[PDB]
Order: sequence, then C-alpha cells, then structure tokens
Amino acid sequence: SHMMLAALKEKLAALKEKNAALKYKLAALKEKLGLTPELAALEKELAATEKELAALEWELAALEADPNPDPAKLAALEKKLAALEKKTAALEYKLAAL
Repeated sequence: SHMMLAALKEKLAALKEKNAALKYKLAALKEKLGLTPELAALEKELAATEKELAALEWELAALEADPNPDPAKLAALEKKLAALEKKTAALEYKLAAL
C-alpha cells in the first residue's frame, strides 16, 4: 500500500500538470476560433476534471496520514484516477484536433 500510495501520488501529480497545460491550449483555441459552443463544452469538462482532481487529492492526503490505510479506499482512489486519466487523454485529443 506504501508503493500503492506513492504511485497514486505521482499519477495524480501528472494529471494535474497535464490538465493545467490544457487550460492554456484551450484559451489559445478560444483566441483563434472564437467562442464556439464546442470550446465551451471542453472548458466545462476541463473545469470538472480539475475540481475532481482537487477532491481526490484531499482523499489521498487522508490516506497518506492514515497509519493503516483502508485497502478499499485505496482501490477506489485508484479506479477514480484511472477514469480521469482516460478523460484527460480524450480532452488532449480533442484540443489537438481543433
């Protein structure tokens, strides 16, 4: 679970960095293409992913401070981060196609 926790922290950190980077790419698309509803949908999704990542970070913090972390909480965190990785990959593609 130590290895598990350490790995989830690195995954979370990489998702935060990728998601922040996509905010600058989206803003550049907004300057280039104007205020389309398509870009509005991508901004909303980027914001939601950042919100979810912030919430998960609080749960990771609690588990790190726990002297015997619940394996179920760890597994649930692992699943949620896996979902956000896919969602962030799909957004990376969509911004690259615009």
